[PDB]
Amino acid sequence: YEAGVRPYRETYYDPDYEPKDTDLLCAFRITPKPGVPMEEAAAAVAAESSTGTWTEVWSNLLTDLERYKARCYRIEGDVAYIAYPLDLFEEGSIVNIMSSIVGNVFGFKAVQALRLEDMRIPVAYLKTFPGPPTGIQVERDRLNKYGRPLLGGTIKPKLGLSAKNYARVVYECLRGGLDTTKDDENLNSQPFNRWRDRFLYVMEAVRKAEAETGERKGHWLNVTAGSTEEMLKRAEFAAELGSRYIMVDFLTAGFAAFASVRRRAEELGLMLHCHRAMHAVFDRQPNHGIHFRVLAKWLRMVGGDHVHTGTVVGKLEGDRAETLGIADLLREDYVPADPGRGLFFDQDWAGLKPVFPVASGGIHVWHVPDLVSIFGDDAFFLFGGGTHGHPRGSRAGATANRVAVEAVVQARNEGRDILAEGREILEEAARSCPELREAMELWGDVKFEVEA
Amino acid sequence: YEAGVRPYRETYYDPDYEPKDTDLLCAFRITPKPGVPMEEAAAAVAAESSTGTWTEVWSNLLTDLERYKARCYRIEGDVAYIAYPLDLFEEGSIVNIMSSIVGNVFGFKAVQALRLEDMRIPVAYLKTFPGPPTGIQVERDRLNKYGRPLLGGTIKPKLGLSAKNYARVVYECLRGGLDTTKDDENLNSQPFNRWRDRFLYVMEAVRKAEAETGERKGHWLNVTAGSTEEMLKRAEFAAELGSRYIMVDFLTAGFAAFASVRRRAEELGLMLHCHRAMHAVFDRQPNHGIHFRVLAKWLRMVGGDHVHTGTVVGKLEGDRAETLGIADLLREDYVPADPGRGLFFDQDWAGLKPVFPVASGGIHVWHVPDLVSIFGDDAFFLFGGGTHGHPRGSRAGATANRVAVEAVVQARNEGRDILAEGREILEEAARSCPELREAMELWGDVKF
Amino acid sequence: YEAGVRPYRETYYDPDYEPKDTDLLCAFRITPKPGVPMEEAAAAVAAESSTGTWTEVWSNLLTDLERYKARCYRIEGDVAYIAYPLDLFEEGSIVNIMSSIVGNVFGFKAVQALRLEDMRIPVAYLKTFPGPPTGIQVERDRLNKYGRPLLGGTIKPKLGLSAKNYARVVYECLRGGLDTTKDDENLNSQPFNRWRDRFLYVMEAVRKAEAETGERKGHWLNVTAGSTEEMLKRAEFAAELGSRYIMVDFLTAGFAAFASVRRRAEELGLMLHCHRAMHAVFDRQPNHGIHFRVLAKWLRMVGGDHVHTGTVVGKLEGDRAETLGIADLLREDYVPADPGRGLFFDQDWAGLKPVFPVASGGIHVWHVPDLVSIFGDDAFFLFGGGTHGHPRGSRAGATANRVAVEAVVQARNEGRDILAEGREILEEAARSCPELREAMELWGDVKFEVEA
Amino acid sequence: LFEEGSIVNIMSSIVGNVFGFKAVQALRLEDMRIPVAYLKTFPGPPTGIQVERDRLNKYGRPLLGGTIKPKLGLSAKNYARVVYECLRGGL
Amino acid sequence: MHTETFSYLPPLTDEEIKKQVEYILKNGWIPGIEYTDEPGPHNSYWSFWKLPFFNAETAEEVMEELEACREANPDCYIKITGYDNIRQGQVLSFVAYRP
Amino acid sequence: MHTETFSYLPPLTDEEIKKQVEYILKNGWIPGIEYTDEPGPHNSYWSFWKLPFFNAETAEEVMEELEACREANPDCYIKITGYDNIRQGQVLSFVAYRPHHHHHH
Amino acid sequence: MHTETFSYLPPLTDEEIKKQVEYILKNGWIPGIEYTDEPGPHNSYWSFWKLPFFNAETAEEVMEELEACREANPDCYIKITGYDNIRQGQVLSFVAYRP
Amino acid sequence: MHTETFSYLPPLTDEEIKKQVEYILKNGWIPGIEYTDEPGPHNSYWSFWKLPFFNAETAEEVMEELEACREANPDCYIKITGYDNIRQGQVLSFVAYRPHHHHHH
Ligand SMILES: O=C(O)[C@@](O)(COP(=O)(O)O)[C@H](O)[C@H](O)COP(=O)(O)O
Ligand SMILES: O=C(O)[C@@](O)(COP(=O)(O)O)[C@H](O)[C@H](O)COP(=O)(O)O
Ligand SMILES: O=C(O)[C@@](O)(COP(=O)(O)O)[C@H](O)[C@H](O)COP(=O)(O)O
Ligand SMILES: [Mg+2]
Ligand SMILES: [Mg+2]
Ligand SMILES: [Mg+2]
Repeated sequence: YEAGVRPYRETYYDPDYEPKDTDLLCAFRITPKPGVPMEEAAAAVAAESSTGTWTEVWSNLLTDLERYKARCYRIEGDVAYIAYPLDLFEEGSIVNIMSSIVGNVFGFKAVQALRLEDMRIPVAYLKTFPGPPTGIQVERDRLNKYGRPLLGGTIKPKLGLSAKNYARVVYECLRGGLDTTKDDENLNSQPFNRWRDRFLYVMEAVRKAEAETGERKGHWLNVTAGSTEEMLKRAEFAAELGSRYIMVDFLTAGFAAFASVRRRAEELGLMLHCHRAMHAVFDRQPNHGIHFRVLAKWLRMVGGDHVHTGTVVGKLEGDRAETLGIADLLREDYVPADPGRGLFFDQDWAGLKPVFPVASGGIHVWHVPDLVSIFGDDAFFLFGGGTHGHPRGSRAGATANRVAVEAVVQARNEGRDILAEGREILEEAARSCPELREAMELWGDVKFEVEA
Repeated sequence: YEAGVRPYRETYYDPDYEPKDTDLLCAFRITPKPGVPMEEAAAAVAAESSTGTWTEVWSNLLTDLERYKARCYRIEGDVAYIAYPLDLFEEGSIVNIMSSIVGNVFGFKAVQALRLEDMRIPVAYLKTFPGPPTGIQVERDRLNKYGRPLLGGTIKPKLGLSAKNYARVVYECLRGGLDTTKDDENLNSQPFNRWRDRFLYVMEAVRKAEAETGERKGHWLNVTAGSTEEMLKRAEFAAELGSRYIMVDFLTAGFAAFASVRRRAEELGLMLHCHRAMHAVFDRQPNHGIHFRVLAKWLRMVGGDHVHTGTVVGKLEGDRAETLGIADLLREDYVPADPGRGLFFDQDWAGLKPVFPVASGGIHVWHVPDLVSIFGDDAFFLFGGGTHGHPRGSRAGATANRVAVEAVVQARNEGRDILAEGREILEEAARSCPELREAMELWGDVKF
Repeated sequence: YEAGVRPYRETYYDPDYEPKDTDLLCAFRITPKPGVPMEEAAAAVAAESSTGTWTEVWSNLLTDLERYKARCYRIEGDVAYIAYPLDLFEEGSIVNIMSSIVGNVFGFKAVQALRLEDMRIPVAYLKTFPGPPTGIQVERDRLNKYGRPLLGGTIKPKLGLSAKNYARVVYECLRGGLDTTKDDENLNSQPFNRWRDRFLYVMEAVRKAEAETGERKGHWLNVTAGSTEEMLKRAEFAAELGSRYIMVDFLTAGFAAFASVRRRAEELGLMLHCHRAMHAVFDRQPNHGIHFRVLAKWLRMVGGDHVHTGTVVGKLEGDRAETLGIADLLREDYVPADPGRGLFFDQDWAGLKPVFPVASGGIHVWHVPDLVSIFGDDAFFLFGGGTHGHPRGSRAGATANRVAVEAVVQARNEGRDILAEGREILEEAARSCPELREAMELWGDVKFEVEA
Repeated sequence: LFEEGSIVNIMSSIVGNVFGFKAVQALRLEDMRIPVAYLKTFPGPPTGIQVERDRLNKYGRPLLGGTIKPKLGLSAKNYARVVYECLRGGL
Repeated sequence: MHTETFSYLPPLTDEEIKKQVEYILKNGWIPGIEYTDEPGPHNSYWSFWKLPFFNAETAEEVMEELEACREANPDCYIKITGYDNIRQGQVLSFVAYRP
Repeated sequence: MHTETFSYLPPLTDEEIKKQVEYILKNGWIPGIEYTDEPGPHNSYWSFWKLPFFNAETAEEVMEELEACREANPDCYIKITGYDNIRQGQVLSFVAYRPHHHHHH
Repeated sequence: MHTETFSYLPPLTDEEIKKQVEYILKNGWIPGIEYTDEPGPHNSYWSFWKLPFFNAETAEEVMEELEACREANPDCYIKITGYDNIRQGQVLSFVAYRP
Repeated sequence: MHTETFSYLPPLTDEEIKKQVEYILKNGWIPGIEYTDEPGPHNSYWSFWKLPFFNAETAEEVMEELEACREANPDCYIKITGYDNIRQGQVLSFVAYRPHHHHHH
């Protein structure tokens, strides 16, 4: 055989290649090292994420690289399109997808920056994944809640609260009108608040608030822990206590343990709220990393019942157009491409259940019209600070947010323009709800910059 | 030894053999290839379902084939009677019975068509089986229902309803007077309706109808799944929820997994409804396959608490005479031979519990006189479309079907001829029951 | 709503419908009851295998029958084509397929005979199944056997042999040149031969024959039993003894227990031989039933490593054209349609492993040229009677069959026409193999009628 | 009348109370005909003569054995010494 | 509250009840009478009024017991039963009197 | 006793209820009416007031049924449902009438 | 090394061997010959010399096969077997020739 | 000691071996040569005689390597392999040379 180094593009750049319906397709925004032609940079990514290395090897001739190699089949602007054959991937394993597509290729000297914008998951591979165990429609049925966004909120302070105090705040929130409450992503089991103590007291609060209000309630008990066995143990205790929900930080825990917990959740009849803690480490910058829409596809494939999607108008960054695309990728059965939203491929979901978007972070009553306009009914709106920061405490704060959502929904259904009349609708509702007026006055000057 | 091919007849045809009370006897309907005599075709079936093959083997002399071989001992017309020594079969395994008796002999070039019409299961082999986990008598005692056929009905549309909407239909049916409702045979766990959601919602409906009516209720929750482990998981959850029933498609799931579920049902205190989905693939045509009465025997041996038997008068095909014989096979302690019903052998049931026949498929109120006449009290009558198809919905339809049954039972018990007066009995009952009148008017011109 | 009976064809016959790539498609040969129009017969099959019943129900309006109903979209001759939406089926469950497609529709008064000829399994549903755990190429690697059909044989008498005698026959067969031997489908655990006794003694024979010949051997130990738990127990003991194989009667045991055993087989590192006992109950007659090619697709989906396919020339019925189609459906990655072979649809296997065809039943040395010509290398040829019926016993019989296969292979590779020269090739080889001459003389006048 | 596979049930009926009645001052069960249909509910020996001879590879003679003596009082190691001597000598 | 067999028909007259008793006797089954003030799905063991009438020869004998049980327990539900010792189970059970 | 969607707003007038029914119909969804004296988290199945109104064409037809139900069950909570058979999910459910005792505690 | 039955007696003469074969035939059992170069507790499948002599009529026929096997395998242990297909087991097995 | 494919036929002549090598090449498969003194069921990896002959064009080139291997390892079993990189499976493997002691037991 012919030993020696060859340019990657000789084997792994093929602009004549026609992607197959079974191919997994990636859109990489590539910044080559100065002096490296784009075609060689793209071929290096294709080679070193599929079958190739830096020099020719005799063992290449023991297999059919025409069948197994990835190929950059199109370069447009700074975006390289790369097709990966079906047989390269382990069925049902997001971990394996990551190990190929983002394993080593982001650290090559020849490619100074690399960002995965999108990924076309082919149906043949998609259906080796189960998707969410519950889904939007079944979850609404389990809750008996129809025709409005659902209300939640993170208990605050993030850390430092005892289990008993933690449950008191939960009780006040839920009995005041929130449908749900949740552990902070970083609240797991700690000296000031051990998880068994929290789980027990919180579920007493959930049951009491449910009986007193007459509406079904939940609390997203965080099972996130240092090992998979510990997370599974905390999920079992949540189910023994009759909780409708558990919560998992699917990126900090990681996808292998995430898949374990999603399997156990369905076995136990639990709905699985997924927090995206750590995602901004990967997806903040537009020149290097992985955009959240890719993480969101992987999330729905494994089968989270909800995932946070951003608020656009809140304290954390989130572009309106990109967020609308993410919501579609999470909720719809088929999503056409639209690079204006960063969707470089269409995505078919072939019957996998839809995921509830969850909008959280720095939002209060004044944001409700925009949030309803962005997400429609099928979303959770979470008010943590926006509940407990009410001048009269968590119960009054919960009532204020619940009334705000219902008022905006009512007005929309009547035919009013909730964007042009958003503020007027809230002011009308405040005439009958002092808690809402107090929230509106407290936070009337609190805004964050927005990006379309 | 003497190598070479011999006719099967020389070893496996013995017209002087007297069957033993321990032998398993088969009645095979043989259609030989042209030019193959009936004695050779029968011997080929006996040989290739017991000990023989196509050529003589030296290893035959290592055992006593006189002890182990099956023998065709009598041929009447195109029916060959074959006797199988007891030692040939694995205790308690229908799977093994089929592996010998219907394993390969249905595909031989020498036999153009073959049908197993009946089987004499010896008492000695029956005692290796547990039979139904509940049985008719214990089931009536658990339900506290005596003196009438029991009412049921498949939820419709077969598929496409969510778990929550599905149980709404169940609630309306049960509170309207049906004793039970059931998942369709093809409703297992699917994207539009997952089994955990369905089991939970259905049992809320069941409990609610039981409290409102004061009569014990049940729903036949289908645990049929792709693996035995998933079937057992679903049974466990039905028991956790307090369900009196589960359901299994015993032919499509298969006899090995059926046996697993039947054992677990008894451990969990669950009654077991059995659906015969797929039976018509091979029990319908008179020239080839396995007759349903054989399937019904295997069903009672493994242990189902009910099995569908047909309606005769409904949308699915069924022979009245055969159905009456099958009903006895499922319910009686001893069933004598009867050529006029296709019962080729006397069948002793060795104390095994009896099985409820279930009549289902395209039936409505006008069929009730006939159905009561055919089955008597020990049967379930199922109205799916005949309930939900009522002009005013499922609650009204259930009431009509419960009233019709009770009215016909009363008339029978008073000494009336329910066939000759069936119309008058129903019309009389309809004077006090508007639901029944509306059902009679809707389906008065619907016959099969 | 409008109660009352309507003809099935109003809702379930739609010749304008365009099948989707995710639809499961069936080809039914239909014999209506005289006086029932074909269109109504076909609509009845579509209705009563998907969503419909015999009268309109109010609850139909609680769902979208346009999404869920099956539809007969084409009637050609006596064949009705029916499309079934993806969402109707439980992922990974052959049992569920059977429950819909063949559950009740074969027993309707309006349809006097019905035969399922073929079924198009869509990729979206196919890939919810794992396929074979081993596959042809891995199995050849595990055996270290390349370039020829593989040799096996059923131990005879079918029943009546003690465990020790059973193992003696196995020893003689394997040390004489057979690659494998097998339990008869109806040998499970019986008074004359209990399974633990057989498993132990047989594996002693397998190990001894392997050591003495120097070639790797197997015996297909039958785990078929009355319950799933018992079958799993016998598979565990087979693996503890170091057997490379187990055997299961997948139709008599049934598909739910079959799936259980295939899962455990892979976990234990066992290859899974599948016997099709009972298939002729379903597939013999051309007017009513299920053709074996449908059963063969389901077999490969669950994941049998081999399945019997027929011999064409042997004692059991099997048409040459239909058998060639079955072999393609079992071994190839994509199989185009060909109604001349009974393939009414194409079938894509999207990477599922291939299954070894197994040709068995009434065959002897004279059949080897035809068998090689029909199947090529990737098949097992089984000689039961054709081994133990040798005038000198099982060892001599095994040698005769092994030499016959190798001789025919050698001649083929050299460029000779093994059909026109089949008999001459065997006669040449017999000059150097007395065992082969004795087999040829014994069975020279034993033939069965053949159908193209 | 009998529970399948249970000798315990047989004894509970056949020899349960009837040996202690005032009306019958002595009673001996001489024999019992076990019907085939009840025998089939039992598994019988786990090995059996034929399979045992095949496991031992011993054919054509009675097999030799012997109880270690003294019945009680021997330590484990001494016990195994006697065993060793017996077996190496032809038992 | 419904009471199982015949509870979806108009309440039975004494003459309709006696015809059911005649049906029980005609088939050689044993008539009986049970009563309770706690009917419902939880109660499987209603109070026996005497023992099952193994010696009953005529339906009038049973109606006399029914009327006597009626008079002694006007606050209770009263059911007629028929029993078969061959299948060893009740073959008919229906409420004849409601309080 | 709160009753889910809109129960944190002032009780709806007939005009406000009709606008919500119009919203259901404008979108091609199926309006329904249910009632119960046992509202609460453990009751998933209120009593149907007739079947869902598959053939309803105007909001006034629905309001007439609401009045009928309200007059027949003055002691019951009564809710309007809106069903979307495409998603097979309720798309709007709210209580339109509460019994007198609700408001006089 | 001992070789089981008769191994604790002096090595058998041809006449004593033939008497054992006669015993096998007189009882209707099947005589056979097996041989190996690896005797010991590990070996339960000695090589068959031809098949079990199902058609053997006299002891002399069996002794002729024994001598032939002895001549063809002088370095092997050779045993006489007797087989009963009724009990389906070997009823006698002893070493007739030791290398 | 049998050696799998063709080991139940008479030992192959050089002409018979060459025809099998031609069969490998005609089909576009890769011929190889391996050798060992430890043949048997426990040895999956014989010693490579060079790498597989990816660039072999004629059967005679392969036979020359066979002669070279045979002369260098007269005490070893030597087998011809045929590899199909499309299926990534061996498509024909057979022993072409056995040491002297094999045939003189
Ligand atoms: O920790 C927090 O900040 C929150 O609890 C918000 O608390 P407040 O409601 O008091 O702001 C949420 O976890 C973030 O919104 C997550 O961000 P994202 O939803 O973007 O993943
Ligand atoms: O799927 C069906 O058709 C049914 O639900 C009947 O529905 P309807 O009550 O609406 O007719 C039953 O499964 C069939 O009766 C089974 O046939 P069999 O009882 O002959 O096995
Ligand atoms: O039981 C038998 O007849 C066999 O053992 C053949 O024995 P012989 O080799 O002695 O004929 C096989 O199971 C059949 O070939 C199966 O038929 P198919 O392969 O068609 O399923
Ligand atoms: Mg947080
Ligand atoms: Mg059904
Ligand atoms: Mg067989």
